[PDB]
Amino acid sequence: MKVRPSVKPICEKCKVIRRKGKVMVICENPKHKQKQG
Amino acid sequence: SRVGKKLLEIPSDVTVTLNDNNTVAVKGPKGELTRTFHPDMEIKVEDNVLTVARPSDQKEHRALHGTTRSLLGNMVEGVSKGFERGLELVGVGYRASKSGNKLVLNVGYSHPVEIVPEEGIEIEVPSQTKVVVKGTDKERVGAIAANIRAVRSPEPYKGKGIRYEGEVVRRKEGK
Amino acid sequence: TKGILGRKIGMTQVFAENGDLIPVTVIEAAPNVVLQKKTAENDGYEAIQLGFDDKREKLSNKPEKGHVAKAETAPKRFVKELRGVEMDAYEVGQEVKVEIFSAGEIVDVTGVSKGKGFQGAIKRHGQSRGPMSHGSRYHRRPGSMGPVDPNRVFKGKLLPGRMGGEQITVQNLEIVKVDAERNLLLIKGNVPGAKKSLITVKSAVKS
Amino acid sequence: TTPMANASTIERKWLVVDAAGKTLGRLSSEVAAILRGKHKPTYTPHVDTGDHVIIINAEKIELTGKKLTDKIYYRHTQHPGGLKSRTALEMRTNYPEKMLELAIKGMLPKGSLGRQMFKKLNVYRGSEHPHEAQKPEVYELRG
RNA sequence: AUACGUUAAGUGGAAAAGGAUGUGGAGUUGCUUAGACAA
RNA sequence: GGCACCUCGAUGUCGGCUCAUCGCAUCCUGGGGCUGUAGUCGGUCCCAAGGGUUGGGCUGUUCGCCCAUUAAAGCGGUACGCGAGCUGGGUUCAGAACGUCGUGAGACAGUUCGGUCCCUAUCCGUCGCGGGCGCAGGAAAUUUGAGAGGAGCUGUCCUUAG
RNA sequence: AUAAGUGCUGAAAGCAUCUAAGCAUGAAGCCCCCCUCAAGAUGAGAUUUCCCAUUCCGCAAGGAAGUAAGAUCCCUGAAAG
Ligand SMILES: O=C(N[C@H](CO)[C@H](O)c1ccc([N+](=O)[O-])cc1)C(Cl)Cl
Ligand SMILES: [K+]
Ligand SMILES: [K+]
Ligand SMILES: [K+]
Ligand SMILES: [K+]
Ligand SMILES: [K+]
Ligand SMILES: [K+]
Ligand SMILES: [K+]
Ligand SMILES: [Mg+2]
Ligand SMILES: [Mg+2]
Ligand SMILES: [Mg+2]
Ligand SMILES: [Mg+2]
Ligand SMILES: [Mg+2]
Ligand SMILES: [Mg+2]
Ligand SMILES: [Mg+2]
Ligand SMILES: [Mg+2]
Ligand SMILES: [Mg+2]
Ligand SMILES: [Mg+2]
Ligand SMILES: [Mg+2]
Ligand SMILES: [Mg+2]
Ligand SMILES: [Mg+2]
Ligand SMILES: [Mg+2]
Ligand SMILES: [Mg+2]
Ligand SMILES: [Mg+2]
Ligand SMILES: [Zn+2]
Repeated sequence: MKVRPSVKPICEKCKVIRRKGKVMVICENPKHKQKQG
Repeated sequence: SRVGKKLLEIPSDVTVTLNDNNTVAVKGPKGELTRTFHPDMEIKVEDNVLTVARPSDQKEHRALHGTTRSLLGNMVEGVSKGFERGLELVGVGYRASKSGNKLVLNVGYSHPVEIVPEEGIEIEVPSQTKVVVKGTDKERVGAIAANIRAVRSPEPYKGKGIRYEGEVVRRKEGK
Repeated sequence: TKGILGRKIGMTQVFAENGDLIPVTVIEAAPNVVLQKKTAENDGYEAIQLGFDDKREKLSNKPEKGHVAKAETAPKRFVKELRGVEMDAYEVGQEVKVEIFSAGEIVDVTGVSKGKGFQGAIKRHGQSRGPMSHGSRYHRRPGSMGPVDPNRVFKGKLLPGRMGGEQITVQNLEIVKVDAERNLLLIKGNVPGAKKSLITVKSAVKS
Repeated sequence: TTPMANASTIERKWLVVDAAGKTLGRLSSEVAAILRGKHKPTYTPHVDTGDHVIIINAEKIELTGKKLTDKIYYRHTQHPGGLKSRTALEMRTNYPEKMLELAIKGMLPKGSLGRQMFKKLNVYRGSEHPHEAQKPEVYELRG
């Protein structure tokens, strides 16, 4: 998990979602998992 | 809601009863499932076709409409055909065995891991390397299968662990 | 839960079968009597009230005499309740003897610790002294009362005061021997209190 | 010439308020006013002119938003680091009578008379109360 | 209180670059029953 | 550091000792994601403040370096916490001396040796211990627990298994 | 019961998605469990047992006086101080 203010797609397969009023990126690549914080 | 608007054909062998407070009971050859839905949704049964209707195009309703429709479809499919989830034990010395109603997992821990299924769920072990979770409720079949997989989730250097049948485990090269 | 009231006689020692030397406390517990059964209906909780140690009639009063009348016993010096016991096992007037316990059984022992009177912060709270030389005029004092900012001392600044005379439980002591004839428990180790003080011996809560 | 109520003149009714499905604060503000006697034209600031209030079904009080999880009831024991906390959910489940009492106490006058006014409040978890003898009338909240 | 909207953050009741299928109102524009978009 | 707003009819100043208490930006221990994570180790980020977080050599020191440990040897606040609690080595009176500057008296964030640390606690506060009245009769016991405090750490070895 | 985390089922958005509805799991931490104090908890609680309705004024209200159960003064002391 990357916990950072800037959550963005790192690749084309990255998908921005929202859980519990928090912006996140999910991807098949686990390195690209991001949560805004 | 494309999903919500879709019409649900009820098989001849399944009876859907609508009770007070939007509680739907679905009976079929494999058992009975009861579930309460949100009051706003309008669940109609006309000529063996179940239809779901949303009161308004409010965000909540559009979401609820699709969910209610999908859950009712899962209930009808569950009591007729049932739901089955298949797990594959990958590993040297990794074996599953059924002891009465309990699933016993030997997955390279110092002790065997026992899992007791909840009511309405059957665990089959057709081979020492294959476990099949069967049941009527899709959620429960999924929850138990996840419980089993969690005992030793698949690792990436050799893909060893419990996996879903057909699961593409991400693999990393070691040395 | 099991339990009994006794007096602390003192300490001695016992050689075990393997030849180890065990220090023991001797507790004399002449048969306790169930004076009252408290129930969830009447009292709001379940307990038996054990009476121990027959008092002289002169030293008793009319309230005491009437209270022990149902149990059909003499007035008792020490009265204590046990909770978490099986209510159906006991009846009012029933004797509770030392042979409820057996050798090897694990018990908790409650007593009032020995009084030490007014004690300083070194003894009472285990605090360190200041230096005894090197110009020091700080030996057995209790340390800074705290920081400036509050304009007050916080609660729990530990100070001199009356030490001991407090209820103490020592947990997980072993019964070494039960002398039913002499009404004795021999318990491994040491327990709170002066000789002749009231000791409650209960089955261990963590067992 | 302005009349003043006193201990001789004052006559206190007993009122039952059902808390079931009521918003904590909205119920509390009305009850606080009744305990003070603001609904009586003989209202006098320096005496307790109010009515007794029984609250039943205190466990069924409602909170809007995410207040069940997020509203925190703090207290301090006056010992260092002695801040204790309970959520509103924890209060409603385990201490529903305290929850209503805390809401109402904070809306009553502070001081001797305000403390006296609070003594006429009686809050109960379930449907029943033991004040049949006081012959309490039902009171619907105006809202 | 009244009327019509907005907010779901206790935002209201501290704080920026920047980040984001939050949600309301406008407007422009590509493609689409000669079958789009998703599957 | 800037500013000069409280205090010059006095708000004692470094370090140590005694006693802690709080924050979390976490040193250890607990739970995790990612890893250029094979394992054993680690790196990095997330949750977490419950408890824990060493004895010495040198120096007035803080700090730092070093020795030897430790699961770890956290970082900060509290008048750089705490001198009506202690110390008084340093700084910062009067003596003396060196280097240096000054014609000189003298002077020096240069150094050196020596140099008085007062107070019977009124109030709040803190720790103990009594007396009074209350608690719709007067008593003797046994109690429920609203509420409060305490405790909360962790190593190594064997086995699983070479 | 939760945190981070991991999910299950699931639409909004034919798919996907731990979340919107719904259902789980999960920390030395939170609340208990363990130890101690505790009804001045004036919201002064409960249980068991004891005493028992006395004599006077005073129109009553109330006050006064002997006592009951019980306790104390005083005395012998220590396991207490
Ligand atoms: O001068 C004194 N203190 C003053 C207040 O009057 C003040 O507290 C102070 C203390 C130290 C200081 N210094 O170290 O430079 C300056 C002022 C007396 Cl305690 Cl001697
Ligand atoms: K706010
Ligand atoms: K000054
Ligand atoms: K901590
Ligand atoms: K001093
Ligand atoms: K001072
Ligand atoms: K004062
Ligand atoms: K009482
Ligand atoms: Mg970046
Ligand atoms: Mg020392
Ligand atoms: Mg001395
Ligand atoms: Mg203050
Ligand atoms: Mg705010
Ligand atoms: Mg400054
Ligand atoms: Mg100026
Ligand atoms: Mg002055
Ligand atoms: Mg943190
Ligand atoms: Mg200081
Ligand atoms: Mg001081
Ligand atoms: Mg010269
Ligand atoms: Mg100078
Ligand atoms: Mg409590
Ligand atoms: Mg209090
Ligand atoms: Mg009482
Ligand atoms: Zn990606």
